[PDB]
Amino acid sequence: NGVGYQPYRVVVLSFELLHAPATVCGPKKSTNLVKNKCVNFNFNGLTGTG
Amino acid sequence: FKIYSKHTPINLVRDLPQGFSALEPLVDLPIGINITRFQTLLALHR
Ligand SMILES: *[C@@H]1O[C@H](CO)[C@@H](O)[C@H](O)[C@H]1NC(C)=O
Repeated sequence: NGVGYQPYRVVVLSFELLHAPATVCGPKKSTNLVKNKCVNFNFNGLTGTG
Repeated sequence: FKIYSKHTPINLVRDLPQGFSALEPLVDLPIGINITRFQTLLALHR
C-alpha cells in the first residue's frame, strides 16, 4: 500500500491533577555514602551537615 | 487516611482488660475523599 495509506500505531498519554497528594513521581539521582568526614547530606528532604 | 493497630491475647473475654499499650502505624492512604459515616461487615454460613 501507499506510504500515506500505511498503517500506523499511535499511543497517547494524558494528564490529570488533583489536590490529593501526587502518586506518579519519577526518580531522582543519588550518590554514594561517605564516612568519617565533614559533609552536607540530604535524606528524603531532611537537610543537614556533619 | 491513616490506620494504627496492634494485637494482644485475652483470657478475660467478658470485658476490656486494664493496662497500657501503644498502637503502631502500618499503612496510609492518599485517597483525599471525605468521610462522614461508617459501617461494619460480617460473615455467616447459611
Ligand atoms: C469535603 O468537605 C469540604 C468541606 O468540609 C468541601 O470543601 C470539599 O469539597 C469536600 N470534598 C472533598 C473531596 O474534599
